[PDB]
Amino acid sequence: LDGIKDRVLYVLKLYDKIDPEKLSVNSHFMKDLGLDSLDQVEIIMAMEDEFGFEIPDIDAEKLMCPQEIVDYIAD
Amino acid sequence: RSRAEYVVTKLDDLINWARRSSLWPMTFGLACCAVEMMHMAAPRYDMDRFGVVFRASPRQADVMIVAGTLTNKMAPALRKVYDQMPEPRYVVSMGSCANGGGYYHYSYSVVRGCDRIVPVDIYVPGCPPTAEALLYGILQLQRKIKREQKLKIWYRR
Amino acid sequence: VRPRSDVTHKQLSAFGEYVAEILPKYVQQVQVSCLDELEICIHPDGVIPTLTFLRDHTNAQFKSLADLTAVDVPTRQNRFEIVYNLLSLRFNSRIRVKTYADELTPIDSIVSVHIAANWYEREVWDMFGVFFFNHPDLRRILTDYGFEGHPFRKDFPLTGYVELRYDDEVKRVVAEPVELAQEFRKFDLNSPWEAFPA
Amino acid sequence: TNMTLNFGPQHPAAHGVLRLVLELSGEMVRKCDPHIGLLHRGTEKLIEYKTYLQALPYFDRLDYVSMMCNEQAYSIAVEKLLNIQPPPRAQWIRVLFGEITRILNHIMAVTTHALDIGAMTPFFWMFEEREKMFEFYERVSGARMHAAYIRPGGVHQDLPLGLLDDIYEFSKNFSLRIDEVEEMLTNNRIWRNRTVDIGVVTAEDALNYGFSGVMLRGSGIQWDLRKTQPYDVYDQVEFDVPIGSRGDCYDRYLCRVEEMRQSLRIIEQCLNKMPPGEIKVDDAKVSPPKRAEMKTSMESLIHHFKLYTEGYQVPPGATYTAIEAPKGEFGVYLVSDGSSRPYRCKIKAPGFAHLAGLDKMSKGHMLADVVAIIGTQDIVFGEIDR
Amino acid sequence: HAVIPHGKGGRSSVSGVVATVFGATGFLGRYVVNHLGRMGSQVIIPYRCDVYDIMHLRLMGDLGQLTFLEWDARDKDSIRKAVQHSNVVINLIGREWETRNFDFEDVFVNIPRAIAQASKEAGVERFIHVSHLNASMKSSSKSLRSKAVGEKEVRSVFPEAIIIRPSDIFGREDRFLNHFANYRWFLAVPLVSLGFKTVKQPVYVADVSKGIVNATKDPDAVGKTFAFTGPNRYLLFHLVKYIFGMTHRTFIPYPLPLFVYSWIGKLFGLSPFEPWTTKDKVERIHISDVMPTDLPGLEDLGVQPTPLELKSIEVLRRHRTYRWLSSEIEETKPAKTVNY
Amino acid sequence: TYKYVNKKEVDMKSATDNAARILMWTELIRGLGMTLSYLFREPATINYPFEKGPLSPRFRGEHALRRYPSGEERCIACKLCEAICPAQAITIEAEPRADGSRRTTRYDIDMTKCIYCGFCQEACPVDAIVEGPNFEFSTETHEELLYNKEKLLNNGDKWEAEIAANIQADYLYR
Amino acid sequence: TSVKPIFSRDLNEAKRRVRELYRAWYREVPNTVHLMQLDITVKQGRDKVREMFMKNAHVTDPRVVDLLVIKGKMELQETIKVWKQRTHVMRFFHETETPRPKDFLSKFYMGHDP
Ligand SMILES: CCCCCCCCCCCCCCCCCC(=O)OC[C@H](COP(=O)(O)OCCN)OC(=O)CCCCCCCCCCCCCCCCC
Ligand SMILES: NC(=O)C1=CN([C@@H]2O[C@H](COP(=O)(O)OP(=O)(O)OC[C@H]3O[C@@H](n4cnc5c(N)ncnc54)[C@H](OP(=O)(O)O)[C@@H]3O)[C@@H](O)[C@H]2O)C=CC1
Ligand SMILES: COC1=C(OC)C(=O)C(CC=C(C)C)=C(C)C1=O
Ligand code: SF4
Ligand code: SF4
Repeated sequence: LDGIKDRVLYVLKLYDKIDPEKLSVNSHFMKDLGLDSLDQVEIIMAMEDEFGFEIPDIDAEKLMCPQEIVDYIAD
Repeated sequence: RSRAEYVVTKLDDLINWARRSSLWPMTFGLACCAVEMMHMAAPRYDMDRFGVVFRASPRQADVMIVAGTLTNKMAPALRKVYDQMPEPRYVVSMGSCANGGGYYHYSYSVVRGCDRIVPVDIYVPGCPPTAEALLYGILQLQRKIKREQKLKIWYRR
Repeated sequence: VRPRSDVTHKQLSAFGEYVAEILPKYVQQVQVSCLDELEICIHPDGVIPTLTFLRDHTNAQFKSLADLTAVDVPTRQNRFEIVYNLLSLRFNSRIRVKTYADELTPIDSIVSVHIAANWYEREVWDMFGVFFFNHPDLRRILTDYGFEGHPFRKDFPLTGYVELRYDDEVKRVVAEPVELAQEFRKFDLNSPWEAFPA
Repeated sequence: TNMTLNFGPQHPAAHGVLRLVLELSGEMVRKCDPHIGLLHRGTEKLIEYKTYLQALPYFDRLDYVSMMCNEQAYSIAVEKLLNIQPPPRAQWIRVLFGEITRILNHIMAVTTHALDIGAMTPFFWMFEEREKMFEFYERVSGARMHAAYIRPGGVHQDLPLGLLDDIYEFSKNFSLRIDEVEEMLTNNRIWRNRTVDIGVVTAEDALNYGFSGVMLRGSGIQWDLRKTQPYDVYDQVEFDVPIGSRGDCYDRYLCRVEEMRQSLRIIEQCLNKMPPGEIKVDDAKVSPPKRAEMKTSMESLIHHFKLYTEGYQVPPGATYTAIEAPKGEFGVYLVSDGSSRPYRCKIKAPGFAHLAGLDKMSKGHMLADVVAIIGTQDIVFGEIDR
Repeated sequence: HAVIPHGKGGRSSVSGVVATVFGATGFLGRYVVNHLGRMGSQVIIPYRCDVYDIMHLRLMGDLGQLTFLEWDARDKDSIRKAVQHSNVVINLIGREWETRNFDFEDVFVNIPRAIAQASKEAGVERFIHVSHLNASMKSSSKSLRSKAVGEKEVRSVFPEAIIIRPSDIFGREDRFLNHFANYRWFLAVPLVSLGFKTVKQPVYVADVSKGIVNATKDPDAVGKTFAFTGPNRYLLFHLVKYIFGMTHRTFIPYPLPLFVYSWIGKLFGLSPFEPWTTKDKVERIHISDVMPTDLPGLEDLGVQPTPLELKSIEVLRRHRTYRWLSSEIEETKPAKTVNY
Repeated sequence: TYKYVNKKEVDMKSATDNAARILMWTELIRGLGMTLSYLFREPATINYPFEKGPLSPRFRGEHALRRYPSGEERCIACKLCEAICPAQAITIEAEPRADGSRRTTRYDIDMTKCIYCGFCQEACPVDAIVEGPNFEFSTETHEELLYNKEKLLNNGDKWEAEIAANIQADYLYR
Repeated sequence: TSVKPIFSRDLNEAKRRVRELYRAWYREVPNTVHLMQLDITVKQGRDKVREMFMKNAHVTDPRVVDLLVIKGKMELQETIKVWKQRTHVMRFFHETETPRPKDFLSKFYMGHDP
């Protein structure tokens, strides 16, 4: 259950245009990181490749929280 | 004689005679100037008589006759096929539409000449360049080859 | 003087009213040109309905679509004037149904009514930019694969903005902004004197 | 994608620019998506920037196998807009060279069809006859093909003094030349196979996809715009449309050989009954003044200067005029403002519709079948690409 | 004498540089004519190769931009007329093999000195002479040593004549990169000192070309001896393997005494048709790249060097096997950089 | 009036006839006979350099500028040959020659642009620009195809005798 | 005002599609570089895609956005199926063109009209 957060944290910092040590689970891609709308899209996609599950077009819109992403991936 | 220079020239000539007697063309047949070439292949003005084969694929083709407008979409292809031919290769542009741009020079979809996409050796003029004129142009390619002196430059290099 | 046969001018006029009554909706300005040619004009929404009535009506069978074109009157708010020319094999007659479409207000597609239009509608999108809803596969038919801009629009430069040449450095064909060596000489031809309309 | 392959544009098959992407499960074609525009050149936009008489040469290039018949369509169209009609001799000429041109197209279509099939001797046999015809063009227009002879107000110059006689000797014999091709292909035990029952098109479907040509006539629909809506003096002649049944590549072929035959019947008449007269309208307003007149009369120079420099000045209007070009219905929708240069000139190409049908014709067919069907549509990429 | 530069900057525009370029047919040359033609400069290309070979250069030049003149090095008159109407002369005349009736000193020193003398007579504004990098009169390879003699002489025939001195060049159709990659035919790839202690700094051909061209159109370069070098140095080991890496062909770096190897070069040198390796080559290959101490070239002349790994994929792709041609450089491992 | 191109008992005679057609390839042999027949006909080809395909007087061929018999070039730079050229090929700029007469300083026909329509032949009032008979002017370089006044005037002088004969034959028609 | 809708009644319903295309394009880049053997980076290509999508970031009207992706989707379908070749793709990555400066000194020095 945390293992998901372990993978999700690894994916966010690897792209390197985000989380320069400011990575936080409560941190929101759009709300505080400032990462672009599109960049988020890239992120969700990224998570999909490591998880091995492709999340839908819409639910990407609701999760801007790495912790919430782990919430959904566990489901 | 034996001084090599002479020997070389004679040899070159033979080489030139072989390429110049048997030129196997390929006709992209863009547009209409293709119809005026099919006429050359046809009985009044037999191309074969001269050693030009009626048809040939790119691998076995000595000369490419670009007949017709080389439009911007076909421009990448022309090149490909020019690039897919042997080491001794030649291009005879046919038609005002391919020498320059022709009636369609100012258009947005027509390359203004094929010599912007493939190096061109003989330019045959005329909107439907007369078949005799192409034949004249193919014959001038034959005089161009005759003059080429590849081995003598090797020897003198 | 052309050999006009008034017999026609009348019969086609009469059909023009016939259609105008049959489809009071979607049909305006129905007129028979002085060339013995009818040109029903329909609201863009009447594309499907007016065609279908002409393709499948016993008293007006217009089975084949001769052409679908779009003149572009830049002045006109609705820039394009989609014109559909149709032929009646049974009645030996022809009719023109023309609608108006602006750049970003798409017209319905008639591929259903006539499958001939599958290609011409792609041709109108490529050249003029009108879009056709419910089209099976809209995609450039005439322009280059990467072409940007709709060419037959009156606001598009003839020579265009890009031309192609082979570059050795990159060993591949490469666009460059158009540089012409003799610009199109734009002869002004209109005469300042009109012709008293007959 | 069933080893999807793209038919070659350079390929000897095709008219030089057909990139036919075809997904093929082994040797069976699942779907054909023809690509076009390899020969788009701008013919429709270029015309808007040119005067009516300087746009006439574009029409010869639209489908140049049928060099003149195409001009007649623009001619007719410009004449309608001006409400002028050509003089009687010019009309017969246009029908004379209109038909000669049909033969030229059919010799192209039937013999080029065979070359792709693999029969090569019919092409050489009939290209010699073609050659002889070109010479008519040259001795009438000056150019072997791309003449510019049929202008918007009649023909440009009367026939040379002696052409009619030669368009007779040729016609008197050409038949045997068609007969020969026949003894080689009409009943070949093998032509039939590769052609029969290939690309059958229903009658209802042919009208629906706008085929409008031999392709319709081959399916048994009776429509020849030359009999249904007579243009020029094709009304005064008598010919039989060659309708077909069991429409398929072989049947339509037979139809094209039969119109070659019927056109000789129309040519004969035109030679037998061509009237003494002028070959261009007498309205210096539309037709350029004779050179003796422009060099001796002021009104003629003024009319020569204005016509060549500025133009006809067609009255504002729009018309769709369709003839029966050898391929099928060739029509010009020429919208025109009062200006001397046109506003729009959509060329309806019998061929844009025919290619589209390739998909609905070549279904569950082998690679060789696709080659046969492109032939039975007489696709000249100039008219399709325009 | 000049041509005001009008135009937007592309083909069919004018830049006002009429330039004789005697050795244009060359690998470097091809590129020099490319930019000069792109810019719109008037380019006179003297040629002694057959017309069929010179055809590739025709298309990059615009109509009337490129003029080709028949020229013989031994015949002084040919050089005379070539520079008659040029205002810029660029000399790229060199051949790594010593051909039977053109020896190394003649191509590297005698032919340039005469060419430079001609343009001083003609009144050409500037002459650019190209000599190999690290070239000293007492160096190991004759080619280099001679080239060094040459740069001196031409100074006296033509004072204030720019002398760009490029390192071995990296580019498609180059030797530096293709040569090593072509060692595939050889089962084993000999490498003196097992490819060590001969750190080398390649430079992309274009960078060199652009640099050269920029010289033609800049007053800052007079008597300057620029050195186009590169964006990263390399011990010959990584270079060799890297190459084999992109080529996706095995690597067996085998030590072989340069002594014995100079002999292998002699063997190929013996061959009549363009020896593939040269005694003079061999030395050059194991001749260590000199640290930049001469006038800065790239960047200094306006072009930022381009790393080897970036375009290597294009140069070595043909060397590659049936498979692995879709292999791309970033999934591949870039070799380490040794500045030493 | 229409016609059915292909619109259509079993008797031993009939069948045996049909079976023989399939079994011994009778119609195939018919086709071979036709080609053997021509093999015996005289070939229609012409020795191209030695014998030339016939072209009558109106053949447009290659552009030339004529001169008056006196020697004054016919063109008076009205420039409508430029106006009616469909391809924009002819470029003309003029200025009054010292004589005071009107002549063209530069007359450039771009032959690669030209589509040999022959309207220029038509348009000229003095008939200075004519479509000359020669069709063989293929050139090694693109620049040679661009033609200035001196090449066309030189072309005119070389072919004037035949051009005059050709115009002589066809002027009544025009 | 008062304009009929092409695809999305409102921008928030259209951005959706813009993104979906963004997803599709994102995944496509890698495959193209390999199939067309291009000289570019997977990341580089993905960078260009970003550039393009952003170029037209300013559009506020829903109808314009819908047709932009209509065009965008056909673009990738030709990009895929390898209808566009290497030459039509690499063109996006403009090369062989001297980027024209925008500094006034640069425009004043070369080019009569800025
Ligand atoms: C007591 C008696 C005992 C013996 C009894 C004997 C009974 C009589 C003989 C019976 C058989 C006679 C014929 C045998 C050979 C022909 C066999 C045959 O049927 O041909 C196959 C094919 C048929 O044509 P097709 O229409 O495709 O088929 C219809 C049925 N599906 O036909 C073809 O497609 C042919 C295609 C040919 C293509 C090339 C043609 C070349 C023609 C010129 C050369 C002819 C041969 C020259 C030989 C020279 C000497 C070797
Ligand atoms: N590529 C390299 O290895 C490097 C080269 N350089 C220098 O740059 C210059 C260009 O290099 P590169 O293009 O590779 O050299 P090339 O081997 O390509 O030859 C350059 C040109 O010199 C001409 N040439 C050679 N010998 C003679 C001769 N006897 N008479 C007349 N012309 C001759 C050749 O013409 P043709 O073949 O038609 O006779 C060729 O076009 C060289 O001179 C070299 O010193 C510097 C660093 C690295
Ligand atoms: C008109 O279209 C064309 C063809 O198919 C009809 C050809 O086969 C060919 C090939 C014919 C020859 C002369 C080899 C050409 C040139 C062409 O353009
Ligand atoms: S040149 Fe004349 S003939 Fe040859 S293609 Fe262009 S138009 Fe058709
Ligand atoms: S028309 Fe005849 S005369 Fe007038 S300019 Fe053109 S050529 Fe000279």
